[PDB]
Amino acid sequence: TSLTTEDFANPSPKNWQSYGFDYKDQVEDRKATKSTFFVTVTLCLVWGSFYWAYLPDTQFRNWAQREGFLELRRRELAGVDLVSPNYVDPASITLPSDEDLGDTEIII
Amino acid sequence: SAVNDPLELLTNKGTHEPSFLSPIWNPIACGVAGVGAAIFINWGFRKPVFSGIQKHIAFGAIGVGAGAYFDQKRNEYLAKRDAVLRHYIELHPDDFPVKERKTYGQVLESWVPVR
Amino acid sequence: VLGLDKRALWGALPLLGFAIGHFLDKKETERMTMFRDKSALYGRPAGSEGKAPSW
Amino acid sequence: MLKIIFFLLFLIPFCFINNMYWMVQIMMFFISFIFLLMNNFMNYWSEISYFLGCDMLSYGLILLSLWICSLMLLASEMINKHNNYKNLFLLNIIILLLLLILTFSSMSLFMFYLFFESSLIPTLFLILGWGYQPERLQAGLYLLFYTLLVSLPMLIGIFYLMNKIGSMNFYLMNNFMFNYDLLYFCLLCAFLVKMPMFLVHLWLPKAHVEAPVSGSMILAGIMLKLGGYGMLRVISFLQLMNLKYSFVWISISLVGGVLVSLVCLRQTDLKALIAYSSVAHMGIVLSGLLTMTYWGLCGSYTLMIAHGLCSSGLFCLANVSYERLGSRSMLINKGLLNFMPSMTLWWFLLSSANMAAPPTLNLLGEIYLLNSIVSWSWISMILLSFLSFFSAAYTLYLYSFSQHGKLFSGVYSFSSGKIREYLLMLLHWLPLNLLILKSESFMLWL
Amino acid sequence: GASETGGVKPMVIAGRMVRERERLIGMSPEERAWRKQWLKDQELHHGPRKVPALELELNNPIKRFYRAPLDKVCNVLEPVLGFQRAYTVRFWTGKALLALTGIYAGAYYFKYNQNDWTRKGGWRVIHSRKQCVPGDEGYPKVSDRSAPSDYAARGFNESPL
Amino acid sequence: PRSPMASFAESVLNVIDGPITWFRESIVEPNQQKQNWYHQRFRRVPTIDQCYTDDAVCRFEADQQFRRDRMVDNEIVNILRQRFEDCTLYEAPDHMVKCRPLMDQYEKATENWFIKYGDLGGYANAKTAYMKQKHRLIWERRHGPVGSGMK
Repeated sequence: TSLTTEDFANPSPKNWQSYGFDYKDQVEDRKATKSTFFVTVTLCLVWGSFYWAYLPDTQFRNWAQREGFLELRRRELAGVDLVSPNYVDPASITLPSDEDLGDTEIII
Repeated sequence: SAVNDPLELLTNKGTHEPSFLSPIWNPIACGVAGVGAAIFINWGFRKPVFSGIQKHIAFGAIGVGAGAYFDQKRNEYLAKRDAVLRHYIELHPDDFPVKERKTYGQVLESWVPVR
Repeated sequence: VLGLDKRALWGALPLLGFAIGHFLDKKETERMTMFRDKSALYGRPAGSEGKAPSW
Repeated sequence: MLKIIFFLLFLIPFCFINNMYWMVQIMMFFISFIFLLMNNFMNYWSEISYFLGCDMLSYGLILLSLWICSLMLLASEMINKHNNYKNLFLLNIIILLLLLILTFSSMSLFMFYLFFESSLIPTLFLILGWGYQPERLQAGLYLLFYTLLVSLPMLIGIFYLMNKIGSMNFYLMNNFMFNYDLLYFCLLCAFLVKMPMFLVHLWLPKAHVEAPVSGSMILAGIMLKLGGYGMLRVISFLQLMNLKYSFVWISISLVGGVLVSLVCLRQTDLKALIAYSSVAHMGIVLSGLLTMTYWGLCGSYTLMIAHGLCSSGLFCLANVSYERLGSRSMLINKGLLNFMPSMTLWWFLLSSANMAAPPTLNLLGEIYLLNSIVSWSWISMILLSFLSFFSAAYTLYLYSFSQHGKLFSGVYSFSSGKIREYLLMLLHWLPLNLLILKSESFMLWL
Repeated sequence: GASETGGVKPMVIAGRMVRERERLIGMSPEERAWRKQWLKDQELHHGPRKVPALELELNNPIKRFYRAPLDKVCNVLEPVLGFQRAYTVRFWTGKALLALTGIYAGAYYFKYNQNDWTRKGGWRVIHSRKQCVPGDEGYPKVSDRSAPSDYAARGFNESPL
Repeated sequence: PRSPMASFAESVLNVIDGPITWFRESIVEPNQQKQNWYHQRFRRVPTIDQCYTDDAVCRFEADQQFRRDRMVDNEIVNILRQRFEDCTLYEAPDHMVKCRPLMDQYEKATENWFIKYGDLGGYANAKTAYMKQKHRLIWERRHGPVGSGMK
């Protein structure tokens, strides 16, 4: 129409602007906005990230570091190389003698 | 044991416990299928999907009954199948000789150095 | 603050699927009891064993 | 693991009840939260249920899908606004998500393939059903037929592996190393297509430009990863054959990444440019993956997570601009900083992440693939320098050109950005940063 | 319905004359009159009015309370110094208080929860050796760390295990 | 506190330390409860060599054991790096003489680490690592130590 200086200064609580979640039912639009924020933020990001931080040591990475110290002290004291170059002791292994190989390709 | 006897491998012992869904999945699957099939028919005819529940119960009931019957026959077919294999192994002990189980100590296969 | 209504009452049905889903796999773990407290890395010492099995 | 599956299945009926569009995402977001609590996984498989397990590799990819597939519903609010078969649309995503969850949670190689492709058809419906431009046909076939043409031969390669291994389970397969040349090409040329590789990418610019916003999310978000995820499982027993032909793939992807970056600079379409940016980064992912080193493997897993969130994010913004300006061409879209200044912030952060800007999870993965490639051969420093340089050349052109200049002249009046759009952008980017704190979990899958 | 524009029917009013070149080349008498009117309207002879509605529509309940207490000292002092002067005291008494508590939490954390050998995360400190100069205690001072176990102990030497 | 500022420096350190120690002693520590937590111990399990070529549980047993030992061995190197890390910072400017032995410990560990887990890439497992050793030993008796070439 021909709105006045007070129709712009006395906001009519009749029309409404939508928050992008609905365009027909005003209470529906606010209702979806509120619930969507709660789960996405108050639970997934706040509670999720909190719970993540106190998650139990599941990869055994903190546990390793404890071994890396205890295991290092025991073997630094034991006169053994700090990292064993053998997955199993060489003398325990039984090499196939040369005649057994018969030109099998050997790689390093 | 260190032995690889094929007849031992086939022969059952009762240790295995079939899963919970095993004795009920075929009945329950067919039962749901029957009901769901009845749901189309109403939808296809633009009838209320839950109208005429008589047909739903029949299709659901018929589904369960058929599922149980065929499941019963299935196990006989599987039971017979292994019975054939066990009998055939016994008849030709030479073609399925007992083999010894090597361990990685007595083998030298290659490895793949990524570098 | 939630802004939830009676329509979310239907949400119980998906939550029903959760419990049923939880129940089955929990029932599956009770079918997994032949290396339970028997493996070389967690197997109980031979003799004078705990009455209730771990997990 | 069945907790997730049966939750989704019983959410299928929500597609049929009316006025349940918004109650769906909450059930889809809530399940992500529930899934977010059950992280106690390891390198080996865990939580067995009849054939469904999950290790650290599968977990992150599953959780990525639940997040992305949940954002699809936020992004595609226009489907709800015009009741454009919304009920069918919802059922498409719920079905599609289930196929993804099974695909990653499958423990046997045959299953992975069974749900690998099966997810395609729900995507194909998505493009045709809700795409605007007429070309969704001629882009609908490319997506379907490039994939089927190279996936059907993969099916033979899968069956040939039973008769040798005797099983499909991934752990049992790793004990073998195969020497047959063709078998190598029947389990990687099928995934090299979906990555995509530079020379077989011709479907990607067509599918992404034409697909709706939601289809763009999942196509760029999870479909490009199924190729990547598949490789991570099947190079374990192709190590020997991988060494004879890797240099072919590394060169193509590396040179392919550079050449595509120049192609990006000569684009004039937002959707096209973002899609071609996917091929650029996916070239580094594939390159590092085939290096097979510890770094190249962990890094590739990381970057796939990060890139999906970003490229999915950048498709939000193109849709926002396209929704109002009505045209997706760069010439129409100018100076948007002077129409929607609040929006331009999100343009930058998502754009910056795409160019490996810190502290994003994207830079963590990209540092690693770069390490593996360099270790693979010092000659790789040449283009790997070019590719990282040009990977910012088009990103600035994408951001600066669309946000900075003077406003378009012919544009008619349009709405400003809404809260939904801002909330959508936050959920894309904000995890992409906070994930750096707990990269512990989404990195060390080996 | 949800009217984004609030009823007011959006349009473009300024017309051609916004662009400088479109003005220089020529302007009909009506356009010149219209252009003159447009500029005369852009003048505002008052500052923006204070709308009560915004101040609640853009302040969540948590914030309205989280700040409530220190807004009482703004209300107490605002007749003593003027609203500008008093509010500045409200802003700096508050924002500075956060800093003071910020250091103490930081100071606390680096004194007890510093990274140790039983965790990987957390901040890890390796300080150097202070310059010992004449007059300081025991001038011929030497680094007590000799054996390799001394270095990077991370509190491991004093563990019970 | 021979310096003026150092006299002022200590004044602040009293101000920031005083409360936190009181707060730690007044509230946090006194109100807490006594509770003990332990350290995982893993019984050594048979190596991959004892495993048969057809059983998977025994292979799975060793593969996990190999991986756990890898972590312990990955970071026993990390600890040794931090020692040379810390000596260089605690001994400068004269740190070359003192870090030199520590770096010698570090470099040896890396080589032993690289002889064992090296060059396997991802997917390295008990089988692959053990088989590298078998091939390495065969080459050693035939061509002598690596780096000397073949005959």
